[PDB]
Amino acid sequence: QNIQEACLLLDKKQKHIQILIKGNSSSKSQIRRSSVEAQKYVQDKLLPWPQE
Amino acid sequence: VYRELGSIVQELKESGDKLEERLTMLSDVNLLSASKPRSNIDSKDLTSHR
Repeated sequence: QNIQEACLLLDKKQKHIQILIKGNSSSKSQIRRSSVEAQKYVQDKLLPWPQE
Repeated sequence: VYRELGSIVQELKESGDKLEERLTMLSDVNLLSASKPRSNIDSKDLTSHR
């Protein structure tokens, strides 16, 4: 019975590893977007003010 | 940074617009001391007409 419960625990941990791998790939993609958003805000909104 | 720069431009612009309105007022020919008297009597000058 302990051997069966340990197999179910192994499967739950395996599902969580898959969720974490997918989450870290998404987070890496989101950091890249946030870098481009900050640069674009500086170019479109801040840099024009000295001429006015 | 954007919000503070916007306040400074708004204040400079309001001061600029109010200056241009005052300069246009102060340039009215009716306020100028050097207005040579008109040779013709103004139609509003009822006493000179009478």
